Amino acid sequence: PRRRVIGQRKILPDPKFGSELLAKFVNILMVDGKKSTAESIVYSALETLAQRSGKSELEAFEVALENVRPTVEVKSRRVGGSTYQVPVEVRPVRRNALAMRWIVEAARKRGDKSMALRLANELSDAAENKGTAVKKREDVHRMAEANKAFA
Amino acid sequence: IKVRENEPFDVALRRFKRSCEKAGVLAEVRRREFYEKPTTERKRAKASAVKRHAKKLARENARRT
Amino acid sequence: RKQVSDGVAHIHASFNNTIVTITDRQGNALGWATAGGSGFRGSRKSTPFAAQVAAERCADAVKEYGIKNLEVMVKGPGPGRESTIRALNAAGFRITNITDVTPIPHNGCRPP
Amino acid sequence: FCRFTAEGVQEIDYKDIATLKNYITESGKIVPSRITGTRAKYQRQLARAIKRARYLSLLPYTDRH
RNA sequence: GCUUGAGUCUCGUAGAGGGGGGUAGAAUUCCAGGUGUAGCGGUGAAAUGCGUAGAGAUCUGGAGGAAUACCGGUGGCGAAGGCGGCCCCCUGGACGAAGACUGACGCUCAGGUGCGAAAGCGUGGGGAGCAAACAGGAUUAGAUACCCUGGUAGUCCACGCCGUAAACGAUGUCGACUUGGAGGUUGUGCCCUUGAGGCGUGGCUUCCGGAGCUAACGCGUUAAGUCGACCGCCUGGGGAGUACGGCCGCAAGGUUAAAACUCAAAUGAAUUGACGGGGGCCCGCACAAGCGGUGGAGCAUGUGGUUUAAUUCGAUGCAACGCG
Repeated sequence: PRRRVIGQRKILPDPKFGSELLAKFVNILMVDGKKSTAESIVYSALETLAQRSGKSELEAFEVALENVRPTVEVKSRRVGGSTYQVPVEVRPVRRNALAMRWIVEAARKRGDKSMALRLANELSDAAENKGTAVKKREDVHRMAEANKAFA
Repeated sequence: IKVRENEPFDVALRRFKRSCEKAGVLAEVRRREFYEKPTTERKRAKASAVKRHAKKLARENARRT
Repeated sequence: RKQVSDGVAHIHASFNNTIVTITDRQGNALGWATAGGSGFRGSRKSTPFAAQVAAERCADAVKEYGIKNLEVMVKGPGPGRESTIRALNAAGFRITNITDVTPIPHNGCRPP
Repeated sequence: FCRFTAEGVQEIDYKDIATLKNYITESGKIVPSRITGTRAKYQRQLARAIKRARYLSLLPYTDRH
């Protein structure tokens, strides 16, 4: 807020093998608060991803996120006059959460059969970085590299 | 105005310009001679300077610090 | 194209425009480009990035002449005069010296 | 405070350009009296000697020629 | 007759003091020449205007023109207005040390005389950049204004006219006395220059404050304190610093200067609320990021308005509209 310097809260780890980042991926999937359905969809999508790729559940999801991981992002910081976008490096806690948000936002569209199949197909397309969330990343990168001279 | 800043430089470092010429005599003559107001702003600037000097001469107080 | 060895990059920075124009030692120009031909129609003309892209589009279309190093001759007031010369560094040129070749009036009157 | 003209008998002349060069900068401009002493009588005589040496091309007006 | 008033001479000091004659440095403009390209110009944004004839711009050469960024300082000079490279000539005024001379020649001034910011007027010239008036383009319900692009008088030299300014430290000129501090500037005496210092005496000037004064703010040893000499102005506001008359001026106009009529107010610095498209600091999902809605469709409810003989009454900008 304005003065409050409170930090992030400590969420519960996932009831599968211990990884808090995929628990945050469970947390940002969640329509209508339905956490149990979100955990079932994440679990089934990680099994159908580890089956089609041959990797584990913690390392196929590891290299699915660095292809949707943005480098810098733009935000409006005007200083006395004209309003221009400012490219800046994002903090990693915001970075990986926004990348998972991009994965889920790409998973909301492109409806093949069901939500677990959509999430597995989005992670499979982010494996060889030709899907939709990597296009969101390349669009955020196109917002930079030409408006980069303002610093 | 003139500097060489020899070959292992990779940067301008032209601090001699802004000390003398670059702004203080440049963005004052593009408009508004004013015909009097240089004398008025010189009066106001030296008044502010002598009041700041008289305040710094009397700045020694308690001040709770 | 004459295969000239060096040149002199005269830069005119103003509140109007920021040109970069490269002549030889004897003072006939070898190719140049404007900050207005480089895009930015209208309000973004008086930005230093317009001077940067003017120096960028001056850096090319002169490779037939083959200029290695250059002298920098700034001229005029304005928001430029300091940001475009770094565009003369990243584009593959060697700066010799930065000078100015203009006097003030030798008895002249300036309005508002 | 360390002026060479305050105890400086045989007042500052235009011919001796070795000591007269120390009161101009690199761009030929006159060094102010707010930096190097040079009380106002000897400062005005110094400015006269500077510009009468600039007239005789003993010291440059500037490096813009 | 005398000298402490005033004045003159001797030795010097500082100054943008004035007048005349010349020489020179941080860049928009015009012309010519080489170059080479797609737009230039401003604003919150936009256009007029300039441009493929090749613009704004690139270097060189030339042309003229009224003027001094740095030094530069509530720093200095001049009675005031005002005056700011430098060189040459003329010339005034101010101040300091030891003296020498006249002996009240001294202060103020109605009338009168001279100087007098800028704007303007007349003649002979210059005209580069701006710039009233004027044109075009933007904003607005309207804009003949604030904004922009051009542009004439003028801003400018020689000689006159006009004599007006918020010509204001709003404080008339001269003399005397009156605690003080911090300074700036300019001389001089003395001390060991024994080391960029120390102790005093004169002029001008800035700020703060003692007594005192003032309606207050504030002035405060250059007083608005206490006095003495003289000149000018006022008896409420509007009318009105207007009209008539006299004088000056080529004109614009200026000086002097009423009356009739209306009102019981006008005004004066200062304090407290309000406000500033005034700042500094702080706060609230107030703004930034994000989520879900309204306004696009249909149903429940209320209001405005219409009709009726009634469509009971109140609330009716946030602070009324699923309210009573």
